Parts: sequence; structure tokens; C-alpha cells
Amino acid sequence: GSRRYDSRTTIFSPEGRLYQVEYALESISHAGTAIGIMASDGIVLAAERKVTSTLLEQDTSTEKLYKLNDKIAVAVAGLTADAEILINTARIHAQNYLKTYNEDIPVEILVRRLSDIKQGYTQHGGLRPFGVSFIYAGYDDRYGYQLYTSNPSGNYTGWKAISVGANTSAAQTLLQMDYKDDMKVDDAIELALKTLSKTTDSSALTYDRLEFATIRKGANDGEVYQKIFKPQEIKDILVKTGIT
Amino acid sequence: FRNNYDGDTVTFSPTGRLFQVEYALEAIKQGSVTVGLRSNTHAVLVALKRNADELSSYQKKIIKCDEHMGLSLAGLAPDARVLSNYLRQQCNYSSLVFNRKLAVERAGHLLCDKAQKNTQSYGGRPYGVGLLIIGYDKSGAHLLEFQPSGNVTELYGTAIGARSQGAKTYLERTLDTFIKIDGNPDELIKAGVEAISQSLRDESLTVDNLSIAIVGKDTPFTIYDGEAVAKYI
Amino acid sequence: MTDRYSFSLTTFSPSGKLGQIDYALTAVKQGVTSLGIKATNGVVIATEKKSSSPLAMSETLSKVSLLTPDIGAVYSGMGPDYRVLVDKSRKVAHTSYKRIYGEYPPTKLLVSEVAKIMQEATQSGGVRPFGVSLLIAGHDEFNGFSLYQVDPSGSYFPWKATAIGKGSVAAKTFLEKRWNDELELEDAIHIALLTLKESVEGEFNGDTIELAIIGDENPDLLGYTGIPTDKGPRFRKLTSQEINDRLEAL
Amino acid sequence: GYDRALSIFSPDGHIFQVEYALEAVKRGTCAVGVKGKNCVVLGCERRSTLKLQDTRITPSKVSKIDSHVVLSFSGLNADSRILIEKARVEAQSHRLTLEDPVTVEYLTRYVAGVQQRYTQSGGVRPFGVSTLIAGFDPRDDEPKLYQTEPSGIYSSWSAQTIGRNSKTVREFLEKNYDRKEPPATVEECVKLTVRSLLEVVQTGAKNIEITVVKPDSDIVALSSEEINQYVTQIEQEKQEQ
Amino acid sequence: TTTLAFRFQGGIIVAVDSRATAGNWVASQTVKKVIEINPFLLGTMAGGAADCQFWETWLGSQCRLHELREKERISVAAASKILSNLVYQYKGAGLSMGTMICGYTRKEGPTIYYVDSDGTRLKGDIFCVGSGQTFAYGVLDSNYKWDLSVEDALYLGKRSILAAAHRDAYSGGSVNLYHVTEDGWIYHGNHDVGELFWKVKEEEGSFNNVIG
Amino acid sequence: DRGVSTFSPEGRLFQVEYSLEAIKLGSTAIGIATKEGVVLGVEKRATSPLLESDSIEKIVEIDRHIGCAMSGLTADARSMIEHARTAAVTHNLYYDEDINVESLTQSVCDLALRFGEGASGEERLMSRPFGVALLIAGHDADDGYQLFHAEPSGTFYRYNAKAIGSGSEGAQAELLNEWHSSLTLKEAELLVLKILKQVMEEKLDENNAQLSCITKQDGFKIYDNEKTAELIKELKEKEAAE
Amino acid sequence: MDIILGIRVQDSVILASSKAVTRGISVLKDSDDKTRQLSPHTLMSFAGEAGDTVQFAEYIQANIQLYSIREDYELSPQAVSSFVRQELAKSIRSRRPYQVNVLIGGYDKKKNKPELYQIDYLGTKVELPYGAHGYSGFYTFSLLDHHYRPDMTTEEGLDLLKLCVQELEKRMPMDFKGVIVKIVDKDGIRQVDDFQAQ
Amino acid sequence: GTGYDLSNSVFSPDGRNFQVEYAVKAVENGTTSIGIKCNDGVVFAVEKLITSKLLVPQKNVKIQVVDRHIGCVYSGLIPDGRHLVNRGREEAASFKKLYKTPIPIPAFADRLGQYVQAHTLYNSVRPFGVSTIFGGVDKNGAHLYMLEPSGSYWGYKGAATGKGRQSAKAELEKLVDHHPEGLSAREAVKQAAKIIYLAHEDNKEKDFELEISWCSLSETNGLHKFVKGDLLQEAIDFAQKEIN
Repeated sequence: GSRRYDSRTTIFSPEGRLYQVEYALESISHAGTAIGIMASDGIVLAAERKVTSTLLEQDTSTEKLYKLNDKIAVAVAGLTADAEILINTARIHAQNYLKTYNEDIPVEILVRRLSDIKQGYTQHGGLRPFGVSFIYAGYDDRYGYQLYTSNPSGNYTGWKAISVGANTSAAQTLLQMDYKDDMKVDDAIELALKTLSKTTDSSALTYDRLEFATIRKGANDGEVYQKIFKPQEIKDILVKTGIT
Repeated sequence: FRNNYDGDTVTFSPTGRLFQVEYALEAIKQGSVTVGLRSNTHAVLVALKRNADELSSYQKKIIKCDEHMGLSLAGLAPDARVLSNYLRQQCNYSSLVFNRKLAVERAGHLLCDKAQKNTQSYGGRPYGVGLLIIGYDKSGAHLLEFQPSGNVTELYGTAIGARSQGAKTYLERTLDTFIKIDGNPDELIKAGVEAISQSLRDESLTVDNLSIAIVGKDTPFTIYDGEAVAKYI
Repeated sequence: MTDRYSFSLTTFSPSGKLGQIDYALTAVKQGVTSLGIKATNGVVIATEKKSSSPLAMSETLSKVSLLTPDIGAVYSGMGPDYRVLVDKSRKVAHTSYKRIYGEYPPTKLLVSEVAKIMQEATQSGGVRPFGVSLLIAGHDEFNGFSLYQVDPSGSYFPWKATAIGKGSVAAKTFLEKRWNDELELEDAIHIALLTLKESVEGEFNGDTIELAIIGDENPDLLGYTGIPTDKGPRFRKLTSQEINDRLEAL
Repeated sequence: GYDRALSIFSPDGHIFQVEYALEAVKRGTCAVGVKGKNCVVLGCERRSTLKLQDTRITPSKVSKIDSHVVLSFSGLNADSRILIEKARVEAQSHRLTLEDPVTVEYLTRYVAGVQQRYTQSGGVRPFGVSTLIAGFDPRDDEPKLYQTEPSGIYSSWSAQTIGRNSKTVREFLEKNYDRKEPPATVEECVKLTVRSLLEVVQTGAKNIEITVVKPDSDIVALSSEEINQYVTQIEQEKQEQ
Repeated sequence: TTTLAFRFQGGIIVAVDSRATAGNWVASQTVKKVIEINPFLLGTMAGGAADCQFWETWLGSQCRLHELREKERISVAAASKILSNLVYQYKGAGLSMGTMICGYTRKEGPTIYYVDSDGTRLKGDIFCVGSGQTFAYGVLDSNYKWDLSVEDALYLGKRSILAAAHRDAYSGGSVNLYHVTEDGWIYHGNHDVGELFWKVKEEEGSFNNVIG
Repeated sequence: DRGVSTFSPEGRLFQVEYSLEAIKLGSTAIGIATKEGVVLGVEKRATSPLLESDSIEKIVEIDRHIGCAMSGLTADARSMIEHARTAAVTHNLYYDEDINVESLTQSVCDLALRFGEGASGEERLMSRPFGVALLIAGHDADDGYQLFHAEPSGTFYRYNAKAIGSGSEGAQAELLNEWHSSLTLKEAELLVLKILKQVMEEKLDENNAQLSCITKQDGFKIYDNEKTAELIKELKEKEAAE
Repeated sequence: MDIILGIRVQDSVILASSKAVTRGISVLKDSDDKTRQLSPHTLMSFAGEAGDTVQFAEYIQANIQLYSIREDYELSPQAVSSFVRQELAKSIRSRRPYQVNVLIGGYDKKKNKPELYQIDYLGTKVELPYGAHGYSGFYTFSLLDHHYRPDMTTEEGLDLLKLCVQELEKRMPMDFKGVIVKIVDKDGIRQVDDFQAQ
Repeated sequence: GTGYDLSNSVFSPDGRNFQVEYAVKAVENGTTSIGIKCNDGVVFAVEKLITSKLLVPQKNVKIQVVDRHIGCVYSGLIPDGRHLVNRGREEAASFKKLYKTPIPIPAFADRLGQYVQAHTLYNSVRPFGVSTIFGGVDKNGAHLYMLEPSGSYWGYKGAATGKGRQSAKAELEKLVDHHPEGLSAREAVKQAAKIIYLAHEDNKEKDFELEISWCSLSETNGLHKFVKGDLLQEAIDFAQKEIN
């Protein structure tokens, strides 16, 4: 029969842990680092592009920061392809909500739905889990700026500052060291870059190896604006903060 | 060896054996003894009912399938219930659709095929019970032996279960004698009780311990238990 | 019967590796080299027609395929896997796009569809990943020219130029030397030929090399006239003769 | 399609997947519940493996199933969401057909059934979760506290605790809770609850949340201060000796 | 058919006729249009004979299942809703039934629910259902007081069905009475109109038209 | 691995046998049938003094004339009880009469072997056998008071008295000597209480043990604590009497 | 049909619904409340097909309460009406459509403004100062087109309704047995028990 | 490595399907059975071991008919044989229903062939434990066939399988050589009875029962029929006589 070749991706270890989730997490830990920092007037998302080349087209590239909504975006740490499958269903869920209630989807509802999809691959179906961890950056009129994180287990939590992928331990300690409740978007932008700068497994931290995004509520308007920085823009903010 | 080829019914051993089927057959051997024999006018079933405690009952081993057909089981009782139920339905279909009583020979073919399906597919298991089928149809008295392997055979008499070998040799000896017990049921039954007792060893067939069933020319398949079998002990 | 293999065949190992995908990549590594170079007014993709016998007609076997009139694909790895992928790609371009918007899909989206198909062979039950890496070159009005690589995992990335397969490491190094953001299509074709020569052991000519480009529209390849807005496909496979003419200027 | 029997018997008569499911519970943060004479209190501990969270949005441990019943747990967080959603749906369905909200036992019996079912269905692993369900039956003032576990087993308790170090805190409750005189007050009930958690939380004003549930859908969660105040009065009872 | 049920000081009175028809053919004069779901639950029947009988007997089984499951007597509200929701599933299929679910529960007190095949479910103090309903309403409405004595209430209900049996060609046979208190229902006999009419006429001096 | 419906070389189904082992670890349950009714008693066995013992339901009603006691993985018994209640109520709807105790038992046992990963015989969707045994007691016109033992194997035996659970081998021995065709309901009660007391680790009292019976006259009833407390006291006295 | 009316004044939305439930030749009930509270600040009235009416109201109520519990938040009136519209729009193309018309009156605590939504069984939704379903609208729209004012107080709104109910009790063929009036504002939903003579 | 023989559709390093090969063992361990093609028909004979005197003689028939013109006999696991015949019957009924004409022997052979080959394509099924000899008369002659557990089959002049297949084949080869012109149905029946007797030496321990059937354009009108009474005994004797 087939039973012989079944890995049984959804069983408990004698210690009550889920093998595949633990191994998927191990996979994630080797992924480019992604950081999320929430400020009083906005949120910052930054990620390190794992592996690059002279010939890689950075202007047309995007492997870590995706727009899910006009008010929500995510930073990815793990298998890009797996992430894309989840990102697309997340985009659909957001539109179903909008069509049903004629209101943008509250950040947590969307994060919970995505986390639930992941949880499923954990309890039934016999399929491998998604090797992905997300950092959600969004805004809604009930909780304002919010930062969440979800991983292969389907568990999710909220943060003021968080990191996923490689060297999160070092990154977290640095963040927990300089973060301050009354920070400001610009302060956060700088904190994010400094942290990545000290955790990178690379020589220096250049712009061609980064992706940046911010969600601010442009004072001159009154609405929320997402901004996925362009190559040049990253190069700039890189010199200003003193990393050149 | 074996251990590597007895994991499921969909695997042949290097010598062409099906161990799961053979292990199922083992459930029969571990089952209480039952005997069957027929003349030209009747067919009889005699079975030794086994009990758990002296506080428990002696589990029935004879199931009526239709006014003209019935059987005795040895092994997993639930599997007998399933198979006899399928037999009850096939007998029923024959009457309702064709107004025809099902031929014992056909009943045997149907059972063989139903068991065969659980020996070539993954996920299922062979049936773990043996059956002795008796009946009177348009060609007289009949006795069939059903094995979980799907093998069904027509005999003048036979026995299955633990120590069944005793009763079987006895019948193979008494053949020329009982095969002629026509027109006399009591004799055929007695001849059956004598064959069955040839497999005793533990105790002796008592009243609430012996079970007999008969069918024939002008006798609808009926089961006798307890006081009803007293006159045969 | 009935596929009872409803569980994944690719799972995470203690180290976090996805074995089957890793192995699929190793298959791609043994495959014949293929590359793609993007110019300012076009893109060129090429590979070697490694005929498996002189009795075989290498023309009846195309490693470079048209997906849409403005998009082409080439590969490295398991040829059969590629063939079915091309069939599925050509069809998804219709079912998921042309039949909805009445126009062919932009390169990035079709690449996205192909990548999805490949990711599923990485998680669905009862299957193994595709043993190939594709290079997809194309053009679309709002994005211009582009070149993409799609790996067995389903991951894809945009390239200025690159190579996959057998001698990809050396070929990539050679491309990094000759590439610049001002190359004209003919220049890229030339650099493409030079790069491919280092990977070819035996004969190197228009009959052993397969090369196509995505450039200007070919009204002569449209099949009809009378509709101004329809100027023809941008995808064109070079002829054996067209290749040789450029080899003399090698 | 997938229907492999994951929860099956072993030679000793155990079902290891359900057993290992319990191990996932032992690993979860501790949760406790004690019933007063006119209320039931639910306390949970807050991990500290990583601290820099946004408490406003991060999902809380005590969840309202309906306006008169709450559910807390120990184990896999992702799994608990599934059980809570099904409970909430069953609660509304019950109001819809019976025209009366669920009793606490009914709601418990339902959650437990879902857990049991996942222990003998093909293709699924048991829930690595144990719950404490408390509240007041419609129009009733008698407090209710139940506990469910991976196997599908459930029962009511005067007070109970689940999760890591629940062994320790149960001992505390077994020799600090008198059925003769249950915490006759919302205050002394919340105090007995905090005391029990301190036996294992090891000084954690922000590492201990509490929710008080009174009759007629009167449910409220205490703030850091309100709790921190109880801790304070508690550490003095000690020093004053 | 004529059936009624009304609430008053002494609980609930339930009265029904016993005539079954097949058009203008009197199929029977001795049919039971009241079903005893349990010691404290009654159900009345009007409409399709089979539909009423079959589904109300089924309702009984559902109520019994509730008691085994919840270790508690089912409420009148929930019992009436089981039937109401069942019937609603069949809306459009042609089921035909005008029903009343009457009972007592410490939690609800005397309770009456009108439930019909259209899916309508109504709680109320007075209901008359069936082809003869209006005739019953005429007598019942003009003599009803919340403060009727159990004796007087029982009689009004009986007299109302009698009114209906007289004027409605499709109602008749006998009158079956019931009284519901918190100790359950109490059967109050089968009264044949054949004798009940003349008796009531003489003793009451009503039905002054008919010549006797 | 190995199929959930595989035979051992001895002709036994692994999963069913292992199932029986789990039932051995269960709380004790005892049933005694007399021409005056059948008594069913069980060891509550709470696992902590904080657990409200009366919320331990190991004796349940199937119908007014049929009661049930369980032992083993008790959570596994819920669907069985539900199936039984439905079968009993359904039978009454279809036939305007009570379901025979044997018929009810046979129905419950039909669920037993309905397990597997795709057994060719119907649609047995249940990953494993039940891990609980049941004592089904009741009364019907044709065969009077009866007690049945339903196992995960699908076989059900009828007993004059029977014990299941951790102290069964011991308790069964007791029942062997104590039972006789003329026991009164009262004798049966004390007898159940007595034997439970012998096998139980805890000192038997009205809170960690529970009695119940089924009589043709009043049907299945679960004795409230006060009623059993007196029966316990009455037992202690008759024992000390000699 | 039954009378279902709604009027949005300055700081509240008032809903008036007839009390009669008639079948054929008989008025079976005269105290029927054709309303369901969907959330503390959102009320829905309904009229239509005999059984569909309540089944739909209760089904919607069940869903909103579920959302409230799950999100520990109250959906805005606009959000709830959009949800209701979609349900009806699905229904109209189903096997057996819900034949129910509704009025949704809610007080949006975030905007601090009352809102009245009229939605028919086809899923046709519109937001209005005042609305009605059935034949009622034929006498009340022009009446209100004349007497209605934006800045009216809740008390003025009630007098305006009284004017409507009187017109209906004068010209409508059916005896709808008066109406039950409910007010939805910043403090919730309350029923004006005294309209039988206000 | 090893273990290539534990799952049905697996190719061993030498390109074999070991489970099919083990199926063959079950066949060689079975009773002997044969088939003989004559000038206008075919004859089928089989050995029936008399386990004991209890077996009612002549009652446990082994040869099976398909439609009205085809005979089938097999050696190996009897239940598997019946299974294959049931399929053949459904298969023949289907062909007749659509094309009106009863199914041609070649066509029928492939129906059994494809079905049997199908049982060597998946590990969820076991191969057939029988080699089947079958045939009959059709629009253009007589046809004899033998189908192996692998699904392999060919047309035969004579065929045998089971315990004594070698003796039988030896005998069949003689007949083929000494009768290039063709044997007759009458002759074939006797010759078949002889070969079964000769081939019974590889099991001479247990007594047996002879069973013959035939389908001849002239002797049976093209319909499959069993050999009974006088014609049977006459063949039994012809054997008993040449067995000495």
C-alpha cells in the first residue's frame, strides 16, 4: 500500500511538539531577516534580501515586501513561493470582506484568517506546512497602527517591534534595547536599519540588499499611505542614517 | 521472512502465500466446533456453543438466512453477522424479484465472491470466520463449507473449529450410513451429535450448551436450543 | 486503484531543508546550459540542442518555446517536465487571463502563474517537484522587456542576464563582465553566442544551437492584414542560417 | 482524501497521539479557575520568552464564548482558536433553536465532543489543548467551572489549574480551598487566584491577567493596577511574618 | 376540523373535534386530533391527517430525545420550534398543517404556540385553528375572561367546539377536552355531539334556531 | 507501519486486543441481574479532591427501560450512548413499542468493528475501535431483566452478573460465589456495594461510588447520594455482624 | 401587507411596525412585534412571506451576534445593512428566495448619527430620512415629503409618525391593529409602550 | 538495495515486478488444467483433487462459461479465478449490448488481458493468483488462450498450467507433432482426459476427479458445453487404459 511512504506531517512528538512546524521554523531561521517597528505616527518594514548578484534586477524585484491591501502589507521570511500562495488568498479574503461589509478589513481579522489557514496544514490533510513567517503592518480605525507576526504553526501575536528570519535573537535584544514607546516613524526607520546593520551576515549593508516600506498617515491629507521604497530611495535613507 | 509479507492482504509472499488470509483462517481454528451433514431429504447443523464465564451465556452459532437456508459459524461472530446478513438479502432479492428461492449453490458462489474482494484490496481485511451452510432447494439437501479465503465447497458432511478434525474423520467414516438417513430427522441429528462429540475433550454437551438446526423436504430451517435438544444428549 | 497518495512527498527535514526540491535542483545542475540576456530593445534566450543521436532530427525538438506572442521560455533539467509545463503555461495564459481581459498576460503575471504550478508540485499530495528551472523572456506594454528565472521551488526572480544548468557558474561570471545597461539587441545576441560557446563541447553552429529573441513586432508573422492595432508577435526564433551569419562575426 | 489513522492503540492500551497532545498542554502557560459563592475567576500567566509585544492587539487568553460564558486554555494557541470558534457558533445556534443561551455544562459537553472526535477520526491529530470553561447558566446564580482535555474527557471543579507547573498550583489550591466556605467575595476569590499563580509566575504583575465573571453576563477583566494591587497586599501577608 | 386552546387563570384549556374528511365524504367521526407529547405537553392537529399525525408523533420522539440528552423536560418554546423548523425545511413541498403546541414548565408557565406549515410560529393566549376556527372564535371570544373558573373554562372550550361542529360542514363527531396545569394535562373526556347538542340546547336554551 | 485492521498470527485483531488493555485500566463497573431488577454500580474514581464528583457520569439512561454503565476511555462512550438513545427512540417511533434489550445491544455492537482506513465492506469511517466497554441493563416483556457486556470487538455476552474495569478479575471471582438465581434487588445492591469496596483503592462512600437499577415498575433510576449512603451504612453493619 | 415604517430625525431613528398577524379570514394575533435587535444600537423591522419573515430576521440576528462575540466589537449600521443586502441579493437567485423586506435603523456611535436603511427582498438597498415597505409608502412618502424636517427632535419624530399612523388607519383597507414603536439612538433601543394614544 | 518485492507496481533493479512473480508461485502450486485446440473447437479439462470422500462428486464444478460460446478454466487461487470470470462476463455483456454480436475470442482475450495487466499497475491492489486457459468459437474459427498473472497472453495450439504443466506440455507437444492436419473435437476430449491423468502423477498422492468441457462448431454448434455421462466415461476409460 501507500501508507509505507506517508511521512505523517501532522503528528505530535513524544514531547507534544509538531515536527514539521519545528522543522519549518528551522528553515525560516536561515531566511533573510525582516524587521517590523511600530511608531506613534506610522510603521516601518525592512528586510534583507538573502543572496544577490550584479546581474539581479533590483528595480523589478520584490522577494520580501508585499502589499495585501491599501492599508496592510507584509514582510516575508521563508519560501517565497509558499508566501505567494498565502499572500494571494489573503488579498482575496480582504476583498471578500470589503464586498460584504463595505468597509476595509480590520487588520486582526485578516491576520487571524491567514493564521487559521496555516493552522489547518498542522492538524489535517497530510501535507507539509508552509515554510513561511509573516510580519503584518497595517492600519484600521479601531486599533490604528498594528504589527503582527504569524509562523508555520498558525499562531500569531502583536508587537511594538519584532523580527523574523535569521538572527532574530540578536535582533530582538538590540530592538528591546533602543525601542521607546514615543518613537517616531523616522526614529523607527533608523532603528530598523541599525539593527539589520548589526545582524547582517554580510560585509556591509548596501541598498541593493534591502527592501523598505512605511505606512504613514500623511499629515497633509488625513488618510493612510503605504510606501514601498524604490532602490534609489533606500540608497538615500541609507546615507542619511549614517551607513552610507 | 513472513513478518515482511504479512502486513496486509495485498501482498504475496515469496512462495505465493497470503498470510493475512492465513491468519484469518487461524481465527476459525480457535473457534468452537460446529458440524454439518446431510442425507437426501435433510441437512443438519450441530454446534457447540461456547461461554465466557459460568455466569455468561453460550454465544449462538446458528443463523437462519431464509425458510430454506441457514448456517453455522466458527470464529469472529460479527463477521458472521455481516456475511449472513448479506446472504439474507441475496435470498430476499431472489424471492422478491424472481419469486424464486435461492439455490444453495448460488449462495455459495455469492459468498465466495464477497470474501474474495477483501483479499485483493488495500485497506480491508479478510473475514475471520468459517461458515457451514445447509439448505433444501430445487435439487435437494445441501451442505457447504465457507472459508475466509473465499473457498466454498459442497460436501455430504464436515466440521470446523477447534478439534474439528475428530468429528470430520468420524463423518468420513460414517458416510455410507448417514447419507441414507432419509425420512428420519431424529436419526440424522443423533448422527450429528455423535460426530460432534468426537471433538469433545473439555466437557460434555449439556442442554444450554448444545445447538442444533435442521432443514428439509418438508421442514423449514428451524433452530433448536436448550430443552429442545435435551432429547439428544 | 485510485491515487491514495494524498500526503506530501516533499517535507521538511530536521535541518529545515526540503529534500525533493534540493534534489530537483541537482537535476537542473546536470542539465544542458541555457541563458538569457536583456538588451535595451529586446531579450535573447538560448541553449544547446544536445542531440541524443545523429539519427535524431534536432529540429523536431524545441527547447525554446513560445508561450504568448510576446513571451518565450527555455530551460535546463528534465526535458519532459518542461514540455508539459509549456503546455500548461500556454493554457493558463488563456484561461486565467486572455479569456478574461481579452489580451495576453504581462510577462510577470504569466511567470507568476507558472511559478504557482511549480510550487504546488512541492506541496500537493502524491507528486514530486518539477525537475527544471526556466528562463522566461517577454515584453508587455506597461513593463517593457523582462527576463525571469523560475526554480523547482516555485520561486522566481527578475534578471538583467543569467545562465542555468551545467556550466552556469562560469557562464554567469562571463556575463557579468560583458553586460551593461546600454546593450542593443544584436549586442546581446553576440554576447549570448560567446557565452554559449564556452559551454559547448562539440560542434557550434546554427544547427546545434537554439536561440530566440523578444524584440520588435513582426507584422510578417501575423498571418493577416487590415487591423492597425495588430502589428504581430515580438517573439521570434532565429533560423539556423541567421545564427551562422552571426557566428562568422564571432 | 487523507484519512490515515493517526490516533491508534498501542500494545499497553495507550493512544500516544492523545497522550502527546497532553504534553503540549503541560508546555503551555498556566491557567487557573476558582469558583466563589457568587462568581468564578479565571487567571492566566504570561510568558516572557520575548517581551516587546503590543498588549492592545495581541490575542488574550480568556475568551468569551457568549455573553455569559468564558473559556481559557493551556496548549497550542492555534488549536485553541479552532475550538473557540466552533464553541461560539454552537452558542448562537443553540440560542436560535432552543431560544435560550447554552448552560455551561452544555457548552463544555460540546467542546469536549469536538476534542474526542479528533481522537478517532482519520487524517487528523488531537487538539493539543485543555480548557477551563466558566460562567452562569441562564437565570442562574450558581457558579460553573469545567475542564476539558485532549481525550474529550470533561468534569466540573471547585477550582482547577492546567498548564506548566499546574502540579504546584493545584497543591496550593487543594490546601487553600475549602468547599465548606468558598471565597464568599469577588475580592477574596480574586486574591486566592492571584496567590495560586504567584506560586509559579515568580513576580509578574504584567505576567498575570485575571477575569471576573458574575451572574447575568457580568464579565470584566482586571487591569494591571487592579491586579498589581492584589500582588502587593499578598507580598505583605508574607513579610508581616 | 376545529381546534382551540386558550390560557386563563387556571392554566390552559384545549378542545378539538374528531371529524376526518375526504372532501365532502365523512371519513371518520372518531379521530384523535390531540397528541400527548408527554405529561405536560399537548399538540393539536388540523390540516392534512397524515402530515399532522406523522410529524407530531415524530415531534414526540424529538422531545423525548431532548430529555435523555439534557436530563430535563423540553420547553414549550423549544418543542414548538423543533416542529416549526422542520416544517420550514419543507416549505413549498405541500405539507398542510395548522398546529398548536400547549404545555407547562416551571420556567415558562402555561404556554401556547401556534405553528403552521407556512412556517408561522406564534406565542399567544387564544388560538382557534381549522376550517371551523371562526365559528369557535365567535363563541369563545364573546365569553372569555382571564378569570374563568376551571369549570367554566372547560365548558366554554367545549361549547365553542360544539358551535363549530354545528355550523361547519367539515367539523363534528365528538369533543375531546383537556386541562393543563403545572402538574400536567388532565383529560376531560370525549363528548359525542350526537348527545352533547341536545343536552346543551335544553340546559342552555341556545341553538334556538334548530327545531327540537 | 501496519494497518489498523490487521490480524495477528494468532488470529486476533491487534487494535481490538490493545483496545481491551485500555479497558483494563478503567474504573470498575459491576452489574447484577435479579428477578426483581438489575443493579448497576460504578467507581467514580475522581482524580483530585477539587473535582466535583457528582459531575462524573459513568451510568447513563438509554431509555426508560434500559440503563448503561461504562468502563475505559469514557469519552469514547458518548457517541455509543447517542446511538443507543436514537435507536431506542427510533424503534418506538417505527413500531409503537419498546426496543428489546438484546436488539438495542446488538445495534450498539454493530458500530464496534466499523473502523479502518478503507475496509472493503461498506464505509467504516472511524480510525480506531472504541476504548470502552459497556454494561447494558434493562427489561422487556419477552426476556425480562437482562444484563449484557458489549465490547469494542463487537461481541456482546449476556451475564447474570458481570464486572469490568481494573478490579474485574477479582470482582468477577466474588460475583461467581455470591450470585444465585433467587437474589433480591436489595441483596444485589449490597452485593455490588460490597465488591466495589473490595476492589476500589479508595474507601467506598456515597461520593466515589454510585448505584442505579432498572425495574419493570419504575424503569431506570440513578440512586441519589443520600439513598446510597444508607445502603453503605447497612452493608458495614451486616459485615460487622459476622 | 403589514405596515413597516421608519424615520430618521436629528439624533435617532424611529421604527413603527403593525401588530396584526392575519391569515385568511382571521386576525390571529394583535400584539406581534415585527422586529429583531441585531446589536445594542441596530434594529431591524420586517414584512413579507409568512414563515420566511422571522426565519430571515433571526438568521441575521444570529450572525451579527456571532460577529460581535468574535470581534468584541459592534459593526456599524452601514456595515450590518451591507451584510443584510448581500444575503438578500444571494437569496433572490436561489432555489426558494427569502420573500422579506426590511428596514434597518441604527445609531452609529462612531459617527454619532442615526441611519435608516430600506432594503427589499431583491437586495435593493437605499439610505433614507424616512422609508416604508408595502402599500404604506403610498400614503406616507408624500405625507412626510411635506411634514418632515432634518433637525427634528425625537419627540417631533414621534408626532410625525402619529400623523402617519392616523393617515393609514383612515385610508388603508386593512385593520393592522396599531403599531409598536421603537427608538434607536446613542443609548440603545427602547420601546415606546405608550403609542396606543400618544 | 532491497525491498523491491514488498510493493506490487515496483520495478526491481533488473526491471522485474516481483509481486507478479510471486503470484505465479501461487499458480504453479495449484491443480493442473489444460486446453486443446481442435479442427473446429476447443476442449478444456482440469484436475480436481479429492480432498476426502466427503466432497460430493461432480458438484464442485471448476470450468466456467462466459456468454454462451466461451469456456474458462484456471489454476491457482480459485476465488481470484471467479473474480476474473465475473469481469469477463460483464465485459462480454457490454460488448454484445453495443455491437449486438457476441464477443470474438481475440477481443475477449484482450478484455481479460487489460484487466489483469491493470492489477500490476498499482500497489493498492494485488496481482491475480491464477493463469487462465479459455477460448471458444467465433465468426472465424476456434481460439485457445492462456493468460498469466502479468497480464501476458497469446493464442495457443495447446496449453497447460498448474502443478503438472510440464507433463501436460510434453504431451501437448507430441500431439502437435503427430497431427499437423488437426485433431478432432471427439479426439481432443479423450486426449485431454489422458493428459490430465498423466499429469496427475505430480500429485499421485491424492485421488482426483476429471472434468472436461468443449465448444465445437459441429459437436456443440459453437456453444460451450460440459462433457457428461457416456462421452465422459468413454474418455475416462481411454485414459485409465493408456495409464498402463
